[PDB]
Amino acid sequence: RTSTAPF
Amino acid sequence: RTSTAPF
Amino acid sequence: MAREENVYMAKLAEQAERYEEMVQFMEKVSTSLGSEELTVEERNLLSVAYKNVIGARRASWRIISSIEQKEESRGNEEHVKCIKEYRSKIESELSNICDGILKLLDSNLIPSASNGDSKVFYLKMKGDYHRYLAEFKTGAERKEAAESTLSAYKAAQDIANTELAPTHPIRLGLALNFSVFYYEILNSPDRACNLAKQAFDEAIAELDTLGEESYKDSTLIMQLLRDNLTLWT
Amino acid sequence: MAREENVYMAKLAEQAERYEEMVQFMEKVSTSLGSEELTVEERNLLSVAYKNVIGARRASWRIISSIEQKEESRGNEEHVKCIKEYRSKIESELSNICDGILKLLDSNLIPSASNGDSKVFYLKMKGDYHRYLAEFKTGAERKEAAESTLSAYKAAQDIANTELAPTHPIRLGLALNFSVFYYEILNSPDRACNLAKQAFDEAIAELDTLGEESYKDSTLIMQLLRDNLTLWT
Repeated sequence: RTSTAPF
Repeated sequence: RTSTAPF
Repeated sequence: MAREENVYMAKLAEQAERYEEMVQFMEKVSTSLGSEELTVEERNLLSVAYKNVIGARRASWRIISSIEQKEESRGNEEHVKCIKEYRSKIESELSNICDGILKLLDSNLIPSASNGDSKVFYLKMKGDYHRYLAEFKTGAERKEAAESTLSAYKAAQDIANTELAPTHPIRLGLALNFSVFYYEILNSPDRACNLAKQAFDEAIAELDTLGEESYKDSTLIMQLLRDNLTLWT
Repeated sequence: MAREENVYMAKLAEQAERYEEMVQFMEKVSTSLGSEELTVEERNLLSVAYKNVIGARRASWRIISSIEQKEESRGNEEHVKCIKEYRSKIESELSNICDGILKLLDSNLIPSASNGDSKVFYLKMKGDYHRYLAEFKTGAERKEAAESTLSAYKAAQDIANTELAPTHPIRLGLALNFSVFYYEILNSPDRACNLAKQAFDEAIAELDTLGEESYKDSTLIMQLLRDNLTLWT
């Protein structure tokens, strides 16, 4: 899974 | 945590 | 027209975790029968649909009640006015979800059940939703919730203990929920412990005499009884 | 009247995991300003609200797309007619959620931002929601989504690289999302890798010169860059 920001 | 049935 | 399209849609709703919609789908299947009964596949989906819709509200109610207690105890009166208004919006949803599945059990799934397994399943499920009322209802409504749960669980147990083996996951599931009713709602730790142990021991007694996939089915519930037995002792 | 009651309600909505309602609460705060800007606390809540509302749909879209592929490839045409109708209902919700937060960024949060940090934050957030359009939109709408994401991320980067340190979680967060846009949507693995490495190395370079709680804040994002860098190589 790739991730992005929490905001 | 106490548990109950899945159905 | 066989709309078992409605069954397929519910299964996608489930995969998607859109449980309100899973409910609508399985409700359409239910309100579409004449003399016929939900299959096992179908009733399980309906029950899973409702357990997930009610479960999100029950989970929310628990966290809002904790925050309510933590705030009443710091004298933050203004927070408490807000938290309480929030708790009552969750209580309307709880109250409506329970009514929907109770109307459908009273009106339809219970009067029209045939086999034993079915009757126990639905009487069990009625007990389940009166129990959820009793987790948060207050006065007369709580007393009425608690009485309705005891009648339905008991009607389910008379039929279970005649017409089903001690290993039948539906019989175990009833015992597990009934044990919990006694501990959480009636505050009888003894009745709860005795009921769980009895249905466990009674299920071990007649255990290794069932097809390898039966064992899976009811070892699952039996582990749930043992988990609660541990927690309570 | 200070309704920072609306802020407290959003925080309860969050605790309760009722994210649509968290959105309404933080939207009421937003549409209530005259000349004032959302605080840091408030904009974060708004963004968390929307990330959770869109996130449930994106998660559902992904599982329904997988099931669609698995079924088209078994020639189950009847399943596929159903799955596709389901996918388009999720696409309406995706499409409406994105429009709501885009209208509020175009109409309000972007024109009225003052500091650098703010401007980057909101331009970043516009990029984010055009990106989510581009994950599922099809033709002209996808091309327009992809162009809008590139303009907003770039406008955010010009302001970030002047007016903010390489360690500022908002600058890292932009780099992380922009890197992902390049890999998932534009299909440039090189641009993505180079952008992530550059913002990581550039952040290590000037790292151990910030208060112990800053380090927490941006080590978090920097671990996200490293996680993606690993996955892609």
